[PDB]
Amino acid sequence: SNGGRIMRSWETNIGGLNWEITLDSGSFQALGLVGLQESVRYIAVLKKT
Amino acid sequence: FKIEGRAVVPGVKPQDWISAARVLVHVGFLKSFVVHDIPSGSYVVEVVSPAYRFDPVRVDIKMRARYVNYIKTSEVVRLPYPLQMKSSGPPSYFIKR
Repeated sequence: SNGGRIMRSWETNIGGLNWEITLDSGSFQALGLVGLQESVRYIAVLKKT
Repeated sequence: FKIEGRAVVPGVKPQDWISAARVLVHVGFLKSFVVHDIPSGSYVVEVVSPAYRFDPVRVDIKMRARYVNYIKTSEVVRLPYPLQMKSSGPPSYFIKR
């Protein structure tokens, strides 16, 4: 949310948030979900800079 | 800047009512309680609930929340640290005969 700035994760069961953070200033060109060889440990963000 | 908080109920196993909290003053949500990315000043926060009561708190952010009384701007009752609220049972909106 907020033009790339804020990131949240929820639980999908009760509505119970588990963690929120904030990012730098950008435009949020795109988002992806990366895994290295057999798991999905990481997520990726691209904000035009 | 930001606002850390705990919001607890005595024995009511919090998680359920986390589905209906939205803290106002800037809006935040529950896990515990955090409000990111605000400026510094004299803000009065409260923990909204439709089936519970929570007394507001007047932060004057370095963090110090003293009291809300609305009559005498200059007053210090030095509440220690963040937004303990005591969950004063269910509010009585119903009236007997």
